[PDB]
Amino acid sequence: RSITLGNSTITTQNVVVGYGVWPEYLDQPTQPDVATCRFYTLESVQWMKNSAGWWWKLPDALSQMGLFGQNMQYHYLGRTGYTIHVQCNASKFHQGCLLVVCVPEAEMGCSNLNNTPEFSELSGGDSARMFTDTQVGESNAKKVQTAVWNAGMGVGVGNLTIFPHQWINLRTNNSATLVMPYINSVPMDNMFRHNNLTLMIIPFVPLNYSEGSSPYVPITVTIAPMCAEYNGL
Amino acid sequence: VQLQQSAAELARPGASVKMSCKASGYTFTTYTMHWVKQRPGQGLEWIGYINPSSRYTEYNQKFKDKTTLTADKSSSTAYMQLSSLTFEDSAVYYCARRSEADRFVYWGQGTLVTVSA
Amino acid sequence: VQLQQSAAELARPGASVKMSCKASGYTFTTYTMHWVKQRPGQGLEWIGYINPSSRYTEYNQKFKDKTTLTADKSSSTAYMQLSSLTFEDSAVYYCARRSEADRFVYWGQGTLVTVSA
Amino acid sequence: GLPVMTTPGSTQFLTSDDFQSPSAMPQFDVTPEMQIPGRVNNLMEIAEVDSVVPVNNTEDNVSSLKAYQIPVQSNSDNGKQVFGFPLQPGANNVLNRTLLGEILNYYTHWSGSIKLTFMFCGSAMATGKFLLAYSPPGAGVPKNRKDAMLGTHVIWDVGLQSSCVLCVPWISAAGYVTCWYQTNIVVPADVQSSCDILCFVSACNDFSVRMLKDTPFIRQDTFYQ
Amino acid sequence: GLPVMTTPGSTQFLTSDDFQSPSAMPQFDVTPEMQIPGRVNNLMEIAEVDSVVPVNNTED
Amino acid sequence: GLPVMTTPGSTQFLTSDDFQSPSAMPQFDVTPEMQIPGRVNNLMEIAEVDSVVPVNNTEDNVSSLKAYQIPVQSNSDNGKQVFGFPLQPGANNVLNRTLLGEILNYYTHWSGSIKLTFMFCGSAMATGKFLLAYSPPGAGVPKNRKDAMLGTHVIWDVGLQSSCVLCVPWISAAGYVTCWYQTNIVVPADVQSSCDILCFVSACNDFSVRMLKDTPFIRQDTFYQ
Amino acid sequence: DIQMTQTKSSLSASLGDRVTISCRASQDISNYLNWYQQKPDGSVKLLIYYTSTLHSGVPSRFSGSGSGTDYSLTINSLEQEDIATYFCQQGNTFPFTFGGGTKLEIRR
Amino acid sequence: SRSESSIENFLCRSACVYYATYTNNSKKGFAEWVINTRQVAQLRRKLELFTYLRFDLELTFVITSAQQPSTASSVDAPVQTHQIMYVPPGGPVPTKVKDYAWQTSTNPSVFWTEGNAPPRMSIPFISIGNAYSCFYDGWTVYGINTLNNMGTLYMRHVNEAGQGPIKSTVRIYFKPKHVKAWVPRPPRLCQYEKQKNVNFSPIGVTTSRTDII
Amino acid sequence: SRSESSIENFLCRSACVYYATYTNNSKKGFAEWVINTRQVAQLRRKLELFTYLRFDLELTFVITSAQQPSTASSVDAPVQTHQIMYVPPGGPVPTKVKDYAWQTSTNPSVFWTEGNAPPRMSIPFISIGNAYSCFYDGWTVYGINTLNNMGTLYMRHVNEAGQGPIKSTVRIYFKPKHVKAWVPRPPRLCQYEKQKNVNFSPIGVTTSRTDII
Repeated sequence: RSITLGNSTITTQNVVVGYGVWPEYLDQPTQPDVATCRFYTLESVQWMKNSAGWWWKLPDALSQMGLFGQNMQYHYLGRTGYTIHVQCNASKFHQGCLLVVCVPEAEMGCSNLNNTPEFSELSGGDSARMFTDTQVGESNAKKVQTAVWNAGMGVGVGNLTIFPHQWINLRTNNSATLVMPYINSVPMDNMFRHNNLTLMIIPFVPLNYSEGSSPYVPITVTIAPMCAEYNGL
Repeated sequence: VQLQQSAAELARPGASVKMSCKASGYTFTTYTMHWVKQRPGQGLEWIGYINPSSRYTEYNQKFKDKTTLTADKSSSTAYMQLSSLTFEDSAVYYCARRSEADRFVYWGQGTLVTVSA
Repeated sequence: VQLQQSAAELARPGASVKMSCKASGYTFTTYTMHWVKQRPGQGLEWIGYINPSSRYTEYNQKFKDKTTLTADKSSSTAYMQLSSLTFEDSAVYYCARRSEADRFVYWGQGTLVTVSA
Repeated sequence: GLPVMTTPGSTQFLTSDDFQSPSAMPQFDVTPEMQIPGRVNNLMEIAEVDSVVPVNNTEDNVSSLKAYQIPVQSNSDNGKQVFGFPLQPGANNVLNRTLLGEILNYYTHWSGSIKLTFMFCGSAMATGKFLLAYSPPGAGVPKNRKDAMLGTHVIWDVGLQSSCVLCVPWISAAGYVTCWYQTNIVVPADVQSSCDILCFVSACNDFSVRMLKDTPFIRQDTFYQ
Repeated sequence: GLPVMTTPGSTQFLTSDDFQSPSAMPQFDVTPEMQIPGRVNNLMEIAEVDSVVPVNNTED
Repeated sequence: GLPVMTTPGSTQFLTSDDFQSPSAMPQFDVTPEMQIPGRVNNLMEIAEVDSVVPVNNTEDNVSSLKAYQIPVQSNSDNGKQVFGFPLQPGANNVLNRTLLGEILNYYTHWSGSIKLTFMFCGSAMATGKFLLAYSPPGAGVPKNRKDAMLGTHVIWDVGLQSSCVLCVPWISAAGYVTCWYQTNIVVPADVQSSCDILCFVSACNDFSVRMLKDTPFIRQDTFYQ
Repeated sequence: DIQMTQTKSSLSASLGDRVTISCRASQDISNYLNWYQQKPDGSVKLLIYYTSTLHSGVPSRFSGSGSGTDYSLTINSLEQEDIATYFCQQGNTFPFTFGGGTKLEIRR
Repeated sequence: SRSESSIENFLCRSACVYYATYTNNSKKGFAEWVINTRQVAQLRRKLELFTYLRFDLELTFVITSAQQPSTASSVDAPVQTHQIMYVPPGGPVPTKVKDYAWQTSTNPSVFWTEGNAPPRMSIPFISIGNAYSCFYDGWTVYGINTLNNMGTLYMRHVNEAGQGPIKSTVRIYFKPKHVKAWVPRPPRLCQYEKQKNVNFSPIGVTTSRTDII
Repeated sequence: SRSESSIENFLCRSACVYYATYTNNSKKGFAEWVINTRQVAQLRRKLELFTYLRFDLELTFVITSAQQPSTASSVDAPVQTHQIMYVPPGGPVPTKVKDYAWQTSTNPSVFWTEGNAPPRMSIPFISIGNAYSCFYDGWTVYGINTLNNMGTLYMRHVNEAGQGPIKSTVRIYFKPKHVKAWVPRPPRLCQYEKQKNVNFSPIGVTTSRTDII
């Protein structure tokens, strides 16, 4: 409890780790260690009754996150691992169930069958793009098809449990933790033209409450980079 | 492996016509079914389609206020209703099955709708 | 992969004509560009060439005192200026691209220059 | 030279042979390998992970996330069925599109067992009981709570634990996995009484698959271009 | 390459030969055997059991 | 005889095979070898020798020996650029026709570093200073002497040594090798003030070349005869 | 939209010769073109589902070509059964637009 | 029954992936196919269970012919020889049948006459990376990744023919070898629409029924 | 990635170096090619990086045919057999198709019928010196050096044909083997003009630009 990293300190109280492997280190590249490893906390989203989902593309959320995000423009290459803490704080009078998946190389699908979605629809900086419970019509030129039962990938949304995941059940559980290694085909990549991870949160059983309780539940995502190293001079 | 439509009809201007396009030979709730209108003077004109697995329809802007494409899973048919007929609404209507995102592989035989008094 | 010349012109005897031969499809400053004159009564006659990478020109002795072959690297063209026209200077002018030291592989379409009053 | 003799089946192309072949690009010196996390050696370890089952198809929930949620409400009748689904394979049953059920469609004969995990996604103040009966092949679907009790069953108390596992063989009547109200749902004040139940499926032991074929779920008329 | 020489009787199909042959379905992993009672190794042990003789044919 | 069986790909001519072949002239007894000086075992040792770079192309010096000479004159401004050239490969840059840059054009992907040696070919009585900045990929070309100072740079005093080396990676913005006046050129009387600077290039470490192809620098329409 | 212009709308030739029907777009449609054939009794079917590849079951007397805006069809040996009406349809933008018809007829 | 579900027993199967015809005298007939597995729907669904693959390649070409109708007067032709040129990624590419890009020394080709065994050839793992990436969330145009580009194949006759037109059709068979697979992935549910991208139209989760009981 | 730049990985590639046709009944049709690498510009630039080379030689011939238009009446011909005669340097040379210089016992030849594998043959390092000299500053006529002369190849039909003219075309593929190279040399900048000598026309040093800054 009450772990710290640099000048940031969170407190916790089981951890599912990657594919059984731990994040480890690799011209001659050197590493940043003091300037980077701290808990970057994205702002909280509100889980209402008519919610559908959220997703964050992972090396895009920390693009404007300060002294890690200023390292993005000075460096052309690099490899990174992550550790994600997701916690929603409801009472013992609310009910629901979330699924917290982390998808490597999650290509999204456009709404028009001939184009490909524009950059402002794939990911916003530290803002959650949110799923929809309808179809996006084909008259939209460059928009991501956000049918939540296909998860934007053309697949069955129940079979998303093959990735590393954790079920947040409000009856029994309170938070989630995910340790994700560096998964890529090349050892160092372009970091402006590649989002090699995607964190989704999908409410399978929707929120319900009685009249008098709070009409929302906030979900707080905390990302901590591990094994951050770059190719440079 | 083929589609079947209804027969040709007749109606007064101001009334409503409803066609059908019964599909057989495949899983009906996989592929989207379309509707194309052939006026005898010009080429074909697109109307719209219906995703049968979700009943989501999307019409061309030239025919938005009139047509209503429905479908039913039991008899594996698909309909189209034309409201507020005018003298320009006398044409031949086909139903297609769009596959591979642009290619209309299977077509119907077409029903002739005429407006008269 | 082809060459383009200017259009046919007209001038008084005593004045000056300047043609062009715009090349496209390759590195212009590698191969030397030539100029051949076809009087309608006889065969072809050689005029000269210009090495574009150094602007070094070398004329046949029959046309030395008149023609001036220039070139420019920007628009990738090549010119020829005919001074002191006479009645014998009415012919068709081609531009070639000598390659493999004797073989004129690519030719132009030819411009007709006439002298009159 | 050396005397040889060509047998029948010599200059033929059997599409499933294992012969040597001359390399098109020798002297190329390909890129050496790399430790990438998550290597797969067999298809059965993709089958042995959980996946949510759409038990609530019901003709209008299939284009929604409501296909997975089994509804629970505090009724007034004494004993009533919650759900029930057979285990007849192929004939559009609910275990078909899952993560295990689409790997078994690449094979002609298979045999093994099934882990069926349930999860009560309701309030933390609620209390109830359920039956989880499994009818073996030969016995009919039980038409009452009482004769469903006399078979193989697990009494699932919700207030004690929130997950109950029922292992069951599956092979290529064939079975039923019905579930019954034992008691009602008792809830305090200012707590909602309409809760949900999810259902996961997996493979418990190793299966036995033979005679690989092609799946019926994907087809094609024209080339994708 | 290696010098070979084809003898007569090379590309022929003699119906009573014993040559190798490529398998149509490899990687199939056939069903292993089983103890079934009553295996036969030779045709003479079918002959060495008794059988009733029709000595009284007599056309009807 | 011996029973053999011909696999597919038998009577074909793949142009990149390594098979035996019968000799046309046996019993010839060829001439034995000889120690000749200067044997080559690899193409990279041709790359690792120096070569003069034409940094002063300038549209009229290419047909001259003036393409190699970088002019230096004692100006009046406080800080001014002498030269500058990018490291973007292929797109008609200055390192293309050199002794290293025409061996790397026979290969599709390559990576390594570059030795850039300069030489002040001026008078022995002259004194000056220069900057030698290297902008890494991502940072722009520096528009001033001051922000070119804050990057990686070498202050080159001419009167102390007449050669300064600046090692730099090169791979297939991409970089700039700009150079700046630090001080003016101080010269005695009866000595000319217009001097020159040459520039050599080499490969420092061993490169890594893969996927050999053909060069674009030589082409043909008709056979040479 | 994109207005596909089949400018002729009436061809005429004999049997055995080479006929070309042309479809001209309004902008670049990037090789997404389809060629359909409507028989006079009403039955419509797909012939060519790109610029140049045939549908399965359609004989090899048909061929297509084109790039950018201008596109073309070719029937090298005209037969009796090929007397029908022809359309072109792009599959690039929304909504789908069809070209005008083109009726064939025997010349003399 | 234990080894039937392994990776090599799943993916090392031969499959027809392309089929094209070409005539000799037309000055438009010569074949062309870029090597990718995204054309046929039954091979694409097996390779898209995994994110990163790494395999050798092995191709076999079944070439036949036909006698297109000539004019008259005693067509008798000798055997035909075909050329199958492989262009490595980043090589010259022909624009006509008669071209200097056929004769280049770094594009390996096979020659084969009619009446023999079909011409197999094998290509190793050719990529700068360490695995072919079936799914690439990023830009190079969205989701393309030119790093897994395996090359291009071109085919033509080499015999000049005078009396009779001959068209020939070639079917290419495709077989992975020594397969390694990483990072499994759920199987596709919707139908495939295009080749390059992963676009779709939304579909139901499963086949429906009337009641939950 | 370390061995791709070696000498054997650089030069041991196959390359088409000659292409000619010949008819049978013409009494002018028979092929002829002197073995040298100075005809094609892409092979010549690789061998001219070094002054002295020493390699084995290996040739392969792709011969096809065609049926030239005859008069009438049921052309049916048997298979054709070709002869490929190699003349060592300092040997007799044919002047017609029917000649006594074909039948000489010291000119090794290969025979080959249509419909088989193409006829490879291999020639060792044949020279009186110790290396082939790509550049020779001197006289024997300037810069010729008859000491590196590898021989000549001649090709003809052996079948006498009566009813139909047949023309045949042969492409020769050229492959060095076990290459040794001495005394490296800068690569050529100007274009090649002639075959025998090293003559040129002067060209700029590089592609130009607008400013030095």
